[PDB]
Amino acid sequence: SMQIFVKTLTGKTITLEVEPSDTIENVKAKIQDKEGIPPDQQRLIFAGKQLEDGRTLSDYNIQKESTLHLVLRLRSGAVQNTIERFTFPHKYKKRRDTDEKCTICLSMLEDGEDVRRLPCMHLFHQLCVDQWLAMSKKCPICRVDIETQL
Ligand SMILES: [Zn+2]
Ligand SMILES: [Zn+2]
Repeated sequence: SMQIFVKTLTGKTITLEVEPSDTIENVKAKIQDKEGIPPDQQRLIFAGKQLEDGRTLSDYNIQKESTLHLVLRLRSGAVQNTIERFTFPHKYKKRRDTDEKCTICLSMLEDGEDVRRLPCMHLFHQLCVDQWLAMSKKCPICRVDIETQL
């Protein structure tokens, strides 16, 4: 086995015990196992290109100690439209630790709740974080602008 690194926009780095013959889908799956991010929300970038799910790491030049970037899989204050364009709204599904709390209101996230992931990968209740973003388009935790790109 071997190890590779996955970095978010905050500089946070995750270590992944992988195989060279693992699919990008499997990589997103262990990212979900470690950090609870659904694979449909993850866009992995490596060397300035996007990484398709049905392909293997060893297709893509992923040796030991390689670092991929984990961006948000998207298609001053921010208006509601700006917020939707730069974040991932969804209903929460607890995965079978597994507990996550909205750091604004301190309540646990429950199945079905309207939640929002920001491009830094931080996750909140929609109701809690939209009030914040209408005041300042930065993440309350890490202060990353919801429009920053790369
Ligand atoms: Zn909340
Ligand atoms: Zn953040």
